[PDB]
Amino acid sequence: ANEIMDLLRGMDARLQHLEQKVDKVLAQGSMVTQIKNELSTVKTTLATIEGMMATVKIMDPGNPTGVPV
Amino acid sequence: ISANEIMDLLRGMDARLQHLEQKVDKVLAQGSMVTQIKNELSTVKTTLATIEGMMATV
Amino acid sequence: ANEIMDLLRGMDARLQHLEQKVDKVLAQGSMVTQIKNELSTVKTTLATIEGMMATVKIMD
Amino acid sequence: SAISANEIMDLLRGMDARLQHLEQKVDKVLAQGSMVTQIKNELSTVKTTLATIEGMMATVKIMDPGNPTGVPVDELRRSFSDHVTIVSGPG
Repeated sequence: ANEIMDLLRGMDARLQHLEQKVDKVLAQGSMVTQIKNELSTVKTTLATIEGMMATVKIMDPGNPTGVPV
Repeated sequence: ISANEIMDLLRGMDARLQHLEQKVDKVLAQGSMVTQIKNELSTVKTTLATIEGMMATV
Repeated sequence: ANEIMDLLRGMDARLQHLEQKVDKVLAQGSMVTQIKNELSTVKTTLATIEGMMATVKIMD
Repeated sequence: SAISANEIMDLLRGMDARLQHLEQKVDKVLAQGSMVTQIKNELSTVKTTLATIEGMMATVKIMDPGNPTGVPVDELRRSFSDHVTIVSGPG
């Protein structure tokens, strides 16, 4: 009779910390979002470096400049 | 009498499971975000690999 | 009563569905491993780049 | 009530097992956020060093030696004679 109710509260309790463990992982996305925001700046600085290298490469006078189309 | 309290606790169980469902769906969404960051960072890596070469010739 | 236990047969069926779905959520392990590998690679390759940058020669 | 008894048996023991797998799953995924914040720090270091190399690259010297010794043009032609299609900037 009452034993089943006892184990029932036991289940409620178990699930209650299921929430906690999950609450933690949901809160783990904080970096994921920031790292995306800052990776945007990493991307633009990378692109600038790549463009500078392309420009210096084509600045050599041995091989003349050929524009696509 | 007890069956009424049991009804309430089991209904609360259902609600708790719905909460877990939503939270873990948000976890799947975070996973979609991390996969986007995956492909984009791979593109960044490939670009950096492409530039290391000119480093010497120039 | 009986109605409640039928509601729990439905609800824990939803529970088996929940665990089935989070089985897919488990997949990001090797995923984060891969992303760690790529960025570490990025770090190593930019190491070479900064290494060759500091030099006495002037670019021609 | 015995029928209800084994019905309970099935409904409870089962969900208990499922929750056991569930707690094993979260136990396995708890390290993902930690390794993520590591990747965060290293990524910040990468951003810092990429920024400083951009800083050094903002100031570079490009020098053309020319023909100082006056060596003949005959061997001096070390250049490709054809237009080469290399994409620069946009493309």
